Amino acid sequence: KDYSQILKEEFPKIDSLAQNDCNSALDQLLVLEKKTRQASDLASSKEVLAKIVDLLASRNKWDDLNEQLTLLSKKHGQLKLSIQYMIQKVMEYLKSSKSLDLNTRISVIETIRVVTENKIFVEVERARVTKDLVEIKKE
Amino acid sequence: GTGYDLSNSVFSPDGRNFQVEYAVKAVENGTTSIGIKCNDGVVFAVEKLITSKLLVPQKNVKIQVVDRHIGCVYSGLIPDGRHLVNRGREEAASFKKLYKTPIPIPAFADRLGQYVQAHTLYNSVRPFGVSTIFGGVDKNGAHLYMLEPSGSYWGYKGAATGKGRQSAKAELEKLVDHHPEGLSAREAVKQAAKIIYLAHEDNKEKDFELEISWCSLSETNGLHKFVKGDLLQEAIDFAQKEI
Amino acid sequence: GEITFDGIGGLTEQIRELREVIELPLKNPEIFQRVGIKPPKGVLLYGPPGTGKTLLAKAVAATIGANFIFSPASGIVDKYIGESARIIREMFAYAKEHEPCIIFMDEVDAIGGRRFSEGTSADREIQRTLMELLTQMDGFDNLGQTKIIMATNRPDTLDPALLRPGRLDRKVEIPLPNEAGRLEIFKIHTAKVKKTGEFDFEAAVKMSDGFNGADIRNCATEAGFFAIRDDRDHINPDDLMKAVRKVAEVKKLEGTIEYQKL
Amino acid sequence: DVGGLDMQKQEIREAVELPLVQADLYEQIGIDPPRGVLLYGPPGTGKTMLVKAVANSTKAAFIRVNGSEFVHKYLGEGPRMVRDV
Amino acid sequence: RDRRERRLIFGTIASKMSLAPEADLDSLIIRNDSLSGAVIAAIMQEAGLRAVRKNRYVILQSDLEEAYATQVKTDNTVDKFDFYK
Amino acid sequence: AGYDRHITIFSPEGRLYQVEYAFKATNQTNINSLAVRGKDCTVVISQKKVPDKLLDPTTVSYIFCISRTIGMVVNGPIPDARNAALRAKAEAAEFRYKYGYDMPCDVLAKRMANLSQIYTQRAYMRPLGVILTFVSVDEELGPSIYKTDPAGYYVGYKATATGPKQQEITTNLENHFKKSKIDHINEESWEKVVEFAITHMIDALGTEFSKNDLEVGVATKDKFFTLSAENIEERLVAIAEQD
Amino acid sequence: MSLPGSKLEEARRLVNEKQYNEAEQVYLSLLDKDSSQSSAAAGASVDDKRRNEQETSILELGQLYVTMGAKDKLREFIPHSTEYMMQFAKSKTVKVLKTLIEKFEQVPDSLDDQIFVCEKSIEFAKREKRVFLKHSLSIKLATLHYQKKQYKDSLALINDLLREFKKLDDKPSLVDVHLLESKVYHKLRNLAKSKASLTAARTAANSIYCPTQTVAELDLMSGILHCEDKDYKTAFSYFFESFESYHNLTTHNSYEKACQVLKYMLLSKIMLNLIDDVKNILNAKYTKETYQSRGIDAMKAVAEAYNNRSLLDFNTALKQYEKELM
Amino acid sequence: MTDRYSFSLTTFSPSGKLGQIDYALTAVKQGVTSLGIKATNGVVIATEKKSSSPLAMSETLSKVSLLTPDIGAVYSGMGPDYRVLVDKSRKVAHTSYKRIYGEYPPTKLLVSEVAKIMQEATQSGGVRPFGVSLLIAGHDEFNGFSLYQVDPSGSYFPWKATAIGKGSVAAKTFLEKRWNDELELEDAIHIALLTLKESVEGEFNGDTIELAIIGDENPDLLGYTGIPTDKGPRFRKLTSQEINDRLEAL
Amino acid sequence: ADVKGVCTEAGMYALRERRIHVTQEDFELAVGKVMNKNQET
Repeated sequence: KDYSQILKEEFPKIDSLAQNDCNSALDQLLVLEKKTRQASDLASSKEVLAKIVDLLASRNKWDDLNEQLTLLSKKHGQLKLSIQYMIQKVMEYLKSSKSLDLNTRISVIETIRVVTENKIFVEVERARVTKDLVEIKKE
Repeated sequence: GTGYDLSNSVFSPDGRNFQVEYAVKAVENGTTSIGIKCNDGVVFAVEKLITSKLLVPQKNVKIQVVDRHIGCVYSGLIPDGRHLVNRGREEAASFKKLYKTPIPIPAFADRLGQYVQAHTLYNSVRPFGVSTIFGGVDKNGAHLYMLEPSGSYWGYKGAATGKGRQSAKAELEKLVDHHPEGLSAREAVKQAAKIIYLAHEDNKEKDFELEISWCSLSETNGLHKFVKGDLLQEAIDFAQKEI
Repeated sequence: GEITFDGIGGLTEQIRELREVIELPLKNPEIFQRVGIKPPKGVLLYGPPGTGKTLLAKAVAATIGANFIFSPASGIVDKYIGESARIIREMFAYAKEHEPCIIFMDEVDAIGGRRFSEGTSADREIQRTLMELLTQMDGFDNLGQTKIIMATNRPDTLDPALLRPGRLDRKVEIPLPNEAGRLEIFKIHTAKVKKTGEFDFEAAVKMSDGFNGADIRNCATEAGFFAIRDDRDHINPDDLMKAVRKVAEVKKLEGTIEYQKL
Repeated sequence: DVGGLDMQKQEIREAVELPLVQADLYEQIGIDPPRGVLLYGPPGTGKTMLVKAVANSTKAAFIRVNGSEFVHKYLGEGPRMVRDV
Repeated sequence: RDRRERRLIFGTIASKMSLAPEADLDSLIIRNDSLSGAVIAAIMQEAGLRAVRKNRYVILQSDLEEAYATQVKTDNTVDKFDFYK
Repeated sequence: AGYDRHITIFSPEGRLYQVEYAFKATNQTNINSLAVRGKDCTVVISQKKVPDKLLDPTTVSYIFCISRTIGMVVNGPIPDARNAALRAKAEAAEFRYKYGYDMPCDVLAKRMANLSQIYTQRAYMRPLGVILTFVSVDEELGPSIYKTDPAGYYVGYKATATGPKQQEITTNLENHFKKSKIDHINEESWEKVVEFAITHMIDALGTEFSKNDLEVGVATKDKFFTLSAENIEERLVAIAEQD
Repeated sequence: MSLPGSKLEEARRLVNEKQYNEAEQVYLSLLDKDSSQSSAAAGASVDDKRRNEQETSILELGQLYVTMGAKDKLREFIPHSTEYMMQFAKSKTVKVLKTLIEKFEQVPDSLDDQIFVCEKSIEFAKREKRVFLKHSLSIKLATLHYQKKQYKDSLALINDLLREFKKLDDKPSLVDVHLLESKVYHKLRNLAKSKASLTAARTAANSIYCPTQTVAELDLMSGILHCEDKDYKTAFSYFFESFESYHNLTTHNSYEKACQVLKYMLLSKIMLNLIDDVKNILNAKYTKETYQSRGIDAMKAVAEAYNNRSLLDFNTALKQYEKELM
Repeated sequence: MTDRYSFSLTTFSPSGKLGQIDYALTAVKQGVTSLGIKATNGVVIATEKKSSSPLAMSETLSKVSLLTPDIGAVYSGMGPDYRVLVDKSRKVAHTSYKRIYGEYPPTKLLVSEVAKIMQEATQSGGVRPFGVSLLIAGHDEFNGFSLYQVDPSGSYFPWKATAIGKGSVAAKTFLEKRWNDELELEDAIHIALLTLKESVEGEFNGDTIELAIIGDENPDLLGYTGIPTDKGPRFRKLTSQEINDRLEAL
Repeated sequence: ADVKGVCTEAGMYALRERRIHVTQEDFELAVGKVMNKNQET
């Protein structure tokens, strides 16, 4: 169906700065929301929304990505449980990057309101986000 | 306390009016009449139940004409139906005096709409227990209206009333789906008599008489007249052939 | 099993109301302990008749599978000497034995009202019947695994004391479905009905005025007899609108309750 | 755990918990203590909150019997169960 | 009752309940017009049930306002009247 | 004795039964309508419900145009609506003839309220079963909305509502004004206030409307017009694309 | 610009940059400028709507006269503002009159300057027919005579208010009269009039609605009268319910009011010879929070003095904390 | 057609009273609670604005109307019955005085004309009595400040201070000890605020309270200068910001 | 009945102080409670 072409969506966006990552991925966002909304527990593929994490990571600062997480938390995000999967994706590249991005990692935790706002606790990973901040204060 | 149904202006605790509901019941006790709206005009049809052989054929006019292009047909009490036409004739005559050119179809509905409603506001007079179906060719396109005892009306692409109102209105939905783009005025004449015979199953215990009057700009050119000659007999054999 | 979650469709907005007061506390009771809220015991079902309020009782019995007890209003009114007060204590006696139990109530217009005592030709049996239903959900006896589902045709005929919190915590209203909710109902009753391959139910949506979930079933039932006279196995879609127009003239009585209904 | 009833709670504790502890206070002031306490007001709100607090605070004999519980399927059993309480 | 009697209820029930620091109980006390003690108990329970539908845990300020107008009127519209002015 | 509930008189409970029964007759059609005040204008949206295919959607309208600067929206039975519509146009045109200029919105709601009381205080006539809601933009207060009633008491609202779900519409719209602490919508363009009211109307009513399921009136400064089926459908497409 | 917001924000910055005395002349320049509607004030310019911003400007500087030493000059500043408000509408007259007195009495100042200002404000009510304004100032004036420790001027105003408030008006304000009267006889070592005035205050407490600060002061002074007959078990309930009232006020009241309540609660438990209940309050963080001092820790050694039963340990902290505990 | 009811809807009860008026006072005692007080320097009237809907605009509603520039009015009853009565009260005031005597009628002569309309509805058939009670207060150049209480029965009585509404039992008793022989215009305002505040079950502010006072003739509110005869109307209504000024003054 | 109510409530306030006598403090509190019941409803 429409999920087979997800790899061919953006050819140029990998090489260039890709300022259209917000606008171009919007066409793949609002369309898949109407087929799921809050009804089905798991319907749409949650890896499509996680592609935004793989778009701009090392080539762009972490402040622009945190601003997109605020809009996804207020909106549906193609699934009500889509936020459950996005939490494990944000914590994947933090340990694989390091370098000079360790100073910006402190501001990412305080900027994201998902780990700050209480929920039904679908994942243990978001509870360890504040645990990593404790280890930073120890150093 | 009892008495909600004694007077007119008294409102029921459920939000209805008994004098209005009982007036609608008197509509289904009379002779049935239908109508068909076309692109260039409208077509009226009525089935008059013949009591005995003493009735002289075609001497009873069921469809009364107001001004020229405005036809009127009613199903219900005879004096209540003739009073609306006689009142509507004075409204069309008083309009042309000051306003020159004749009143259109959608504007004429406001004359009877406020007149019938004035009877339900006062207990001195009673509403009309007859359903009047009026229409014709106005200045722009055409319109058709059916006056209810409550005074409520809208634009009707088709109209059904009387004893056979249940089976006649069901056939009007088939005519709309048959010709969704448009319907000629000559074809609707034969289709009007066909629906009457399909609704005659309830009235089949007595004798019937077919009376059809149509108005459009294709032939009469803004004139509302009855059907005479071989045109009336042609619609009878065409409608009875499918039976 | 007969009626399922697919046949109750169109109520989806009101279906999640029961899942929170039934499916949620039974599957994971610890959620209410984390926030600190008390699990709701009684649930009130009111609205116009024919909207599927009874079907909500049959749909849960064919899915959850827990032991349920149907308690009609007129089944416990048997009177010898103080009999109706004893029968009520018999139904709640099985709550402590079998923990996953939910006792229903079927269309109570009588013993749910207030009706204090002046004259009334020795109503003490029904008067004490009201006192028993207000006992088990009040006194120090603690259950928490027993839910009370009470259905009625109108809240005004129920005791205002019973409507107070502490007995019925959440009142789930089942009004008439909207224009988007009616269309799903036509496909439920016509799913097992043989007809032509070309079908449009959007016509009966506008034709439906003030109809309920039950009256839509009568439209498909009456349409079946229209094809019998013409010797047709498949129902003509044009004959479907004939029955809908016929049902519209069947009511003639009330059909609208607004200001005095919660 | 229940606030706002301190106005009506003080009157009950003096007419229930107080005479059960010291019965000589009423004999000195010359006031006959009421043999019980009723409750009024709109149903379905209170009357179960203050009684439950007294049973937990007093930690003594407490008898809870429904009003219609005294009715028994047998004629003479009804009045016999009333005196037994 | 008035705001003086109800302020000892909301604050007492919310002790065991899980609320948020941004939510203020005094905001609803002004909005409370002549209520009873049982209706308040239904407000705190309905506010917790809405957090499950919204996938929340603590009770926010929006959960108390959205669950207010639903449980405040127990009869018809407003005090079984419409408007008198 | 038992006639206290029939004609309007002081009741032993100090109320008026016929006035209370009149509110139950306004919802007979069961149509929800809401109106929000834009910055430079005011927009109103009402449900368009056509029960039968024989009714022409273009002819069926629940929104009447009193004057170029004054719109009117009525929730209730059409016969009592058209009776008050033809009467309101007579009193509105009388002001321009007698007083020389155009009547504002607050005065027209004031004169019809005192006229609706004549239908009440007088025992030989009955009150109107409709609620007249006038939408107009004056030259002083600008955008304003005044809602009448069969009791004859007119009062201004920020966002007016009606229908059986009015309690759900008023509560849903209340959270917008209390959070933003604004008395009117800050959108300058009249197209933005149309799409803004549709979003809160769908979520409150829980229904996805179609092109023929709504009638959207638009009252601008010194101009009033009603959007057709093509303009209403165009706004619904832009909402699904943007949101 | 001529906007009022630009004048206030620019003056607030000058306080932190250099001093508030330089910004005081800016507010003096608002008397002959910044016109408004209605009528004028001092005759130089028209000030009506802009008086509220000029009143706040005095409120901001009102707490800053302690460092400058203008307390003696503040005596004639308040009554002169009343004559300036007689030109335009009198709706703003009570605002400037009542609000300044609340702030003027809040900052520490000599008792002579506080009484003389309230006496001049009543003079405006003497020339006029003012009733509630004169009665509202009489309660605040008699309160100032209470801190003077003079029963002649204190009882002179109270006896005049009893023959008025009882037979005329001010039902809720009558509670403050019995509360203040009970305090006067409390310093005179008279338990007959002090307990009688407290009973009359509790009679009108449930009859007329009272705010939080009024009810909190009733139970606070009530438990003090229960120290003569001992029975500290029932007297502790007065200070326990009082502490919940002052703690909920937070910044709305003074911190010294709630800090003293902790001193009476700890003293009532020591009289009951309960060591564990004293340590449970001190160990609880929510009972202290931002309230701490040497007088609070002074009673901690007193509880430990009776726990170990040592007089030398009590006399050691007795003279050292005498400046606080005693 | 016309009207077929010529008979009086108000009949004498066997107990010696009228059933329509006996039930008319019930509708007055249940509803908005207003009040009023008269002083030596003016008359102070006040009323509370109830909120039927949270989106209702209080500025579009005038609870205190204007009969003559020197005379105000306040009503505790139903809205519609007040407007038609006042609209007919201004007509009989201009026709019988402005078009005859040329000046405005005083307080004593105006209350007789206003009560004349209500007393005719209690007798003539086809109509029902008015279920509202109006307080007519004003000032003239001879009799001075006077306040009259118009009952639904058609009879009027002078009152120094009175209150009508749900709290009419408690408020009227309080005004007995709150009134004396010497009062100012501003002093009577605080009396009206202390009495009305206890009757407010909703939000307490200047938008929900309509406070109108009759002071000295104001040349600024007149609209023209140069004529010493007319110094401006004595009737004045405090705005939302002006009412909030004296609310914190208590 | 109001006079007997003051006499009945006279001993109620004496139980709070745990004393066997009734002084002027109880009569002042008893009258204030009875006068509020008559003015209520």
